[PDB]
Amino acid sequence: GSGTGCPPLPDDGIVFYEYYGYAGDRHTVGPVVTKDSSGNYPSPTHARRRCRALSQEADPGEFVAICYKSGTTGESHWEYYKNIGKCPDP
Repeated sequence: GSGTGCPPLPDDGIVFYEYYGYAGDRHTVGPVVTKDSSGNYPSPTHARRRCRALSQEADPGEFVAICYKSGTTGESHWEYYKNIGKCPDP
């Protein structure tokens, strides 16, 4: 890849992320995007995180980071939000 940009968001065994098409409205499930880190596709994408230790139905999916393609550099990156919460380890 060597393009970084907006990666598919890897699985780390604690959480996972999903890619949604942000369309002028939050929390809205848009069309799913394709390609991986060896693709580097920039999208104003919303990631939903769930804790593997927690059941999918327990979490209503909360967004912890957003992606945005930069008009100046042309690259895309994930933005970490402040005041984030924590889920139980076990």
